[PDB]
Amino acid sequence: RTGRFGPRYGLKIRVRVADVEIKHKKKHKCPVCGFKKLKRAGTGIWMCGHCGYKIAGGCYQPETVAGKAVMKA
Amino acid sequence: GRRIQGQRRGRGTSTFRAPSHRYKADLEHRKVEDGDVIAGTVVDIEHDPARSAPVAAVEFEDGDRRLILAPEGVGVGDELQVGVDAEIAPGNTLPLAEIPEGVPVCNVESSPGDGGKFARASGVNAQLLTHDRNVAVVKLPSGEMKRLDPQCRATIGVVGGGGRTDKPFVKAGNKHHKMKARGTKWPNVRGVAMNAVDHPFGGGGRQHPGKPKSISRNAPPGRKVGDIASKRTGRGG
Amino acid sequence: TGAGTPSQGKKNTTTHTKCRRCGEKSYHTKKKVCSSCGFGKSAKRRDYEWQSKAGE
RNA sequence: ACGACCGUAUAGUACGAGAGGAACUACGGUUGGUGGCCACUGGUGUACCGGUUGUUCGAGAGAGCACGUGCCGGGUAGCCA
RNA sequence: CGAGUGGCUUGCUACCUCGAUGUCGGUUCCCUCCAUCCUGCCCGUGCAGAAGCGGGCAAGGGUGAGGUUGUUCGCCUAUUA
RNA sequence: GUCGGGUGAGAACCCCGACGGCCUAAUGGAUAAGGGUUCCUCAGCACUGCUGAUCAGCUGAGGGUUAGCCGGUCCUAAGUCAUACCGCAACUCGACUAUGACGAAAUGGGAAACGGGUUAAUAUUCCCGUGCCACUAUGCAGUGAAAGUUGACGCCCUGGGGUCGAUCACGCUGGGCAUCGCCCAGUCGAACCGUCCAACUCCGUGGAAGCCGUAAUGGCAGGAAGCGGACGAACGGCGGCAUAGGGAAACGUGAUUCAACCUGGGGCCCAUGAAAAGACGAGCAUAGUGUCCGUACCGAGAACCGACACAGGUGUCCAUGGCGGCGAAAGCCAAGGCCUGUCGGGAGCAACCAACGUUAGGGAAUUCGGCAAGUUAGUCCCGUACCUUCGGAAGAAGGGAUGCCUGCUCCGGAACGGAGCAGGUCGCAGUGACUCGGAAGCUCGGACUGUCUAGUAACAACAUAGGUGACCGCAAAUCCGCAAGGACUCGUACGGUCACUGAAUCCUGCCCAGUGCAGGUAUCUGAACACCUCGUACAAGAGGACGAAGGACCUGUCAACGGCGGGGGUCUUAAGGUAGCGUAGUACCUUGCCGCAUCAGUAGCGGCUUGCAUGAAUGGAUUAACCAGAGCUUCACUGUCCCAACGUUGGGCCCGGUGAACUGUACAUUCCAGUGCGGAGUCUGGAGACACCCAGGGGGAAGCGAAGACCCUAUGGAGCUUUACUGCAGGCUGUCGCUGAGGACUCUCACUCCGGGAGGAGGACACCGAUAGCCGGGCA
RNA sequence: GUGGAAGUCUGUUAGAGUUGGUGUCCUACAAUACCCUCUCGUGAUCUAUGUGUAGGGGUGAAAGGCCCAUCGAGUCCGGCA
Ligand SMILES: [Cl-]
Ligand SMILES: [Cl-]
Ligand SMILES: [Cl-]
Ligand SMILES: [K+]
Ligand SMILES: [Mg+2]
Ligand SMILES: [Mg+2]
Ligand SMILES: [Mg+2]
Ligand SMILES: [Mg+2]
Ligand SMILES: [Mg+2]
Ligand SMILES: [Mg+2]
Ligand SMILES: [Mg+2]
Ligand SMILES: [Mg+2]
Ligand SMILES: [Mg+2]
Ligand SMILES: [Mg+2]
Ligand SMILES: [Mg+2]
Ligand SMILES: [Mg+2]
Ligand SMILES: [Mg+2]
Ligand SMILES: [Mg+2]
Ligand SMILES: [Mg+2]
Ligand SMILES: [Mg+2]
Ligand SMILES: [Mg+2]
Ligand SMILES: [Mg+2]
Ligand SMILES: [Mg+2]
Ligand SMILES: [Mg+2]
Ligand SMILES: [Mg+2]
Ligand SMILES: [Mg+2]
Ligand SMILES: [Mg+2]
Ligand SMILES: [Mg+2]
Ligand SMILES: [Mg+2]
Ligand SMILES: [Mg+2]
Ligand SMILES: [Mg+2]
Ligand SMILES: [Mg+2]
Ligand SMILES: [Mg+2]
Ligand SMILES: [Mg+2]
Ligand SMILES: [Mg+2]
Ligand SMILES: [Mg+2]
Ligand SMILES: [Mg+2]
Ligand SMILES: [Mg+2]
Ligand SMILES: [Mg+2]
Ligand SMILES: [Mg+2]
Ligand SMILES: [Mg+2]
Ligand SMILES: [Mg+2]
Ligand SMILES: [Mg+2]
Ligand SMILES: [Mg+2]
Ligand SMILES: [Mg+2]
Ligand SMILES: [Mg+2]
Ligand SMILES: [Mg+2]
Ligand SMILES: [Mg+2]
Ligand SMILES: [Mg+2]
Ligand SMILES: [Mg+2]
Ligand SMILES: [Mg+2]
Ligand code: NA
Ligand code: NA
Ligand code: NA
Ligand code: NA
Ligand code: NA
Ligand code: NA
Ligand code: NA
Ligand code: NA
Ligand code: NA
Ligand code: NA
Ligand code: NA
Ligand code: NA
Ligand code: NA
Ligand code: NA
Ligand code: NA
Ligand code: NA
Ligand code: NA
Ligand code: NA
Ligand code: NA
Ligand code: NA
Ligand code: NA
Repeated sequence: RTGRFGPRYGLKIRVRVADVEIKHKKKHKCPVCGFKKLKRAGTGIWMCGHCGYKIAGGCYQPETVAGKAVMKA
Repeated sequence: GRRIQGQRRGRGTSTFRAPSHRYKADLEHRKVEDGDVIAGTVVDIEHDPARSAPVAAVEFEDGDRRLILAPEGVGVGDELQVGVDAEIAPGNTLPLAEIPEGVPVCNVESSPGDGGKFARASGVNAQLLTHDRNVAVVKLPSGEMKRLDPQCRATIGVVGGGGRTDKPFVKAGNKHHKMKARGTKWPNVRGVAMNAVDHPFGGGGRQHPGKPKSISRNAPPGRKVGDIASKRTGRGG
Repeated sequence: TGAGTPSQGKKNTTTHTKCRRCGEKSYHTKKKVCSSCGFGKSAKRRDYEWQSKAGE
């Protein structure tokens, strides 16, 4: 997490960094298969180390509140 | 005095230009004779240097290989379709008319065929509201209601990479690396921090603008700075 | 660093060279234009009236 | 080329109700200044002698370099205070 | 109230320099003035003595160390004849 | 550097030898740029060389650079040019669009060379030997041939393979030393041809429900381990090359750590890390061809730039030579280079100065200020406060240890790797030199790293993330261009432009009267064209009607410019200072008052505070961390001081050689006074004064240096500003022309945009040309 | 325990920078130098080469800084006696 920043940048700044990055680094459930092996490949790029599926997702999350509203509509 | 920074920009010199030669593709909708038959498969997901968002590489039936503005949810292997009869799933492109009202859409054309202009940045999306034989009313991310030719093609879904803005750059260094991938002079020196000769706000024994900051729309370039034709300022009220 | 002597050291670049057209060492090899006869910019030879007193 | 102060005896005296408290003179010392000197103390002393780290001359012996002594210990003369 | 002396302060003047007389404070080093702070010799005293107070002659010598302040000045300490 | 010696008319510095030194990322080796013959040889000294010269990068003459396989050449990069088109009064000018060309010599991509020998000077180029590449021709094979692969790629961490080097063991060859028995050198051998293959990927078998595996992550019934196999690496191993070559000789063998080279795994991105030629894909023999340009040398304290043989500046590669140690550090030493950071001789060598060592007692008394100097120091063990954004503060502070010698233990495969143990033992001192933090507290500022006045300012100034406001739906906002056109933009509001504030934390009050910007507007004001009236056989001109933007007027708006008082228990002018903070880096009075601290404190800190003249994104308060930022206190330390001394090195002084500059109206041995345009060596009066020379520190020549920056003057200049004067771009708006059909409206045909086209949108508007009104320090 | 993040720390590694000495120099070695001291040193880093922007114009993390010893408007020549 934020620990790399030492005592720099202030609370809000780094707290949102850990938060964003903890969610960012969580185990994510693959869309193709059902396994929790999705890892961020780059900015908005996600892949499943299991089946190798490469998906277009949020920047720091595979699914964005809005991406989900799409499915329904 | 000397031209202010806004005036140097116009000249389009190196410092101000965007690293075009480093860009990948001009994401635009394909051209289909008609029929809609046109389909293709997602071969790969690449990062777009010009938009700091993902972009999908697609191989079409007729051999055409082109990059595409990828909406959230598109992966490798997926099959995308483009045309009047395209299915109604995310990633597919078809005129606003064939699109069902109430569905999120991105990369909308202003006039049919222009290849898409509206809603293309990270995680944004338009909202098709009203249909008609004549007009297609779409709400752009700015919140505006845009009356459009129901013929204008658009892509289903929301643009990929949503949430980019949620994380702070944290440090100059990070802005630096981003700015270098854009057509912008950075960092920014405050006018009020300059000399009279260099900016209408420059000069004084202390820093403060000379006159009020709201300037008339008619102001000439060189003088047009600060709050442009502001309809109001501040937060109060 | 001083803009004088200490900045004279880096001057190991070649610019103005012998001009194929007029023979003066003014052919700017980066510009491919002669500062003396205009070779590389003008078919006509470089010449101005201020090169001499107005009445002469 | 000497200026000034403190102390002792004078004296707990003269004076004074008392409290308190002189001097002339003779002495001893301090301070500042002055001129000189180096037995004594002290400083220096890359003269000298020893200790010892690293390295090089194979080891030893004996040495060089480490800013114009590598460092440390002692220090004669002379010059000094 | 009246008469003066000095040329440290301030003010006034605009004589001298604008083809430049390097502006404060300090420091270092030298000479001087006396309207004398100490020291020598004196006078008066509301001079018992001791300690003072005032005044005279007198510039040989001395007149030091520090705390704040760039400070001069001055404020303050402790020594001091 | 010294002693000998050589050459020579002449030798401190030209050459040989010895002795003594200097350089170790350079003072060595290879080179880019740049220079341009400086390279080699002979002959010289009038020039050049900080003295001299027999020397030379000097003078003169000769000579020297050899390539199919090293570069160029070729390809394409940012980008550049030419032609066309278009603009412009016009061009040698100018943007776009086409086409073509140009654009990389160390250091981008790239068909192919190694070893030895040779010259005074070249050398992967010549010679000897061996090898390789491309193209073409002949022949055999092949009919495959274009899909694909490669060229071809970021930053951080990391495993394995592995050569050189270094080191260790042992053998051989040669050398050194001479109490020992050690110490040093060598022990060689390419391109290429052939062959082997770890890693990754994949296949079969197998059949794990908990096993497999890593330095770490990880892997699996979507099939784990194991077993067998396909593909598959080195500038590497192995064989040939090689009774080639090289060596006086021997002409080794194993090992560890392993640069190069090869091959993997992991992690990061609001950052995504060239392209094209070419190569492969796609055999073999023989033969022929492989032209053209570069090639010397320097590459720097004398061959480059800096006027100089300039203490400056100037890119790449050698980062693996030894001891040392964490180390590409110090220090010492090899190889290699050098004694040319090029004037010498002499005096115990004075004063004075530059660098520097040591100073007793005291210990910041010095000073604006501890400026300067000093103290501390490496490693391990213990131990560690306030505060804090919980990260940090922290190496806090403080305490202890530290060498050598003997014999061992533990970790590891092992190191010539690391951690410890017991005993013995020397010194004043064991990180023994070298290397190597002094520590603590309070206050101010800016949050942090970062930026800056090349050449007196590095800061508190700028930047920054973060906060905030503004403009814009893209035929946009903003900006460049005279135009043709263009940047932003291979972009699309999670955008980007234009501004303010400047991390975090707690917060950010009241005011729209003025000014600014914006919106609305009955009425008022508001130009020109067209229209009406008068006038004129026309015209000038006068007037009327209509009325755009704009203004009046009204409203909104202060994280917009800015404001937040006097008086009384409202008045100016809208409001009348809220939270905080406060004698402030803001406080005139001021050394404010009280306290702390000191012998004494215009300082510092805390409290008070009526604030000459604090205060909320002109941001307020506050704040951990950080700081060559400002002030203050303490411990430690000390030649800063009391108060100076002695010493070291280079100068200084004497001698040989070389050899300037500044400055000069004249006269000139002055001193005390006076006088004078009131600041005199020169006048006047006196005093003093024999001439010359050496050294000194600089009193005076209002010393030398600069036609005073201060100040004023000039109907001087320039930059800058604005509600100064006059105008000029630009924006908005009305009108005319392009412009067409049937105070509001439809259409399509020009014209514009979108679409490849069909066609779609828009449409007589817009654009453009002309003109009128308003705004108009953007500019003159 | 492993892992090895960081506009992270020490650091004369290379390299970059330039705080104090107001030292040395100041007719210099130098029209911006020398020495000691000091800062940064995995990044908004440093650097070579190529290449773009030109004078009321550039460029400027802004100092009126910089644009060949030239900058509150470069340099050259002309207007110009
Ligand atoms: Cl951004
Ligand atoms: Cl070459
Ligand atoms: Cl691995
Ligand atoms: K004057
Ligand atoms: Mg595009
Ligand atoms: Mg933002
Ligand atoms: Mg980050
Ligand atoms: Mg850029
Ligand atoms: Mg800024
Ligand atoms: Mg400024
Ligand atoms: Mg202005
Ligand atoms: Mg401000
Ligand atoms: Mg300059
Ligand atoms: Mg020595
Ligand atoms: Mg003078
Ligand atoms: Mg008297
Ligand atoms: Mg006297
Ligand atoms: Mg020669
Ligand atoms: Mg000769
Ligand atoms: Mg080319
Ligand atoms: Mg190359
Ligand atoms: Mg040679
Ligand atoms: Mg050569
Ligand atoms: Mg020389
Ligand atoms: Mg002492
Ligand atoms: Mg003091
Ligand atoms: Mg004092
Ligand atoms: Mg110091
Ligand atoms: Mg073991
Ligand atoms: Mg030490
Ligand atoms: Mg203060
Ligand atoms: Mg700062
Ligand atoms: Mg400066
Ligand atoms: Mg600084
Ligand atoms: Mg400075
Ligand atoms: Mg901001
Ligand atoms: Mg912002
Ligand atoms: Mg700031
Ligand atoms: Mg106070
Ligand atoms: Mg406010
Ligand atoms: Mg402000
Ligand atoms: Mg006379
Ligand atoms: Mg003058
Ligand atoms: Mg002036
Ligand atoms: Mg003027
Ligand atoms: Mg078009
Ligand atoms: Mg003006
Ligand atoms: Mg760092
Ligand atoms: Mg550092
Ligand atoms: Mg460049
Ligand atoms: Mg200024
Ligand atoms: Na201003
Ligand atoms: Na008088
Ligand atoms: Na004068
Ligand atoms: Na003075
Ligand atoms: Na006296
Ligand atoms: Na005082
Ligand atoms: Na010589
Ligand atoms: Na091989
Ligand atoms: Na070593
Ligand atoms: Na840094
Ligand atoms: Na107002
Ligand atoms: Na207003
Ligand atoms: Na205020
Ligand atoms: Na800094
Ligand atoms: Na000393
Ligand atoms: Na003098
Ligand atoms: Na000016
Ligand atoms: Na852990
Ligand atoms: Na320095
Ligand atoms: Na100009
Ligand atoms: Na002229």
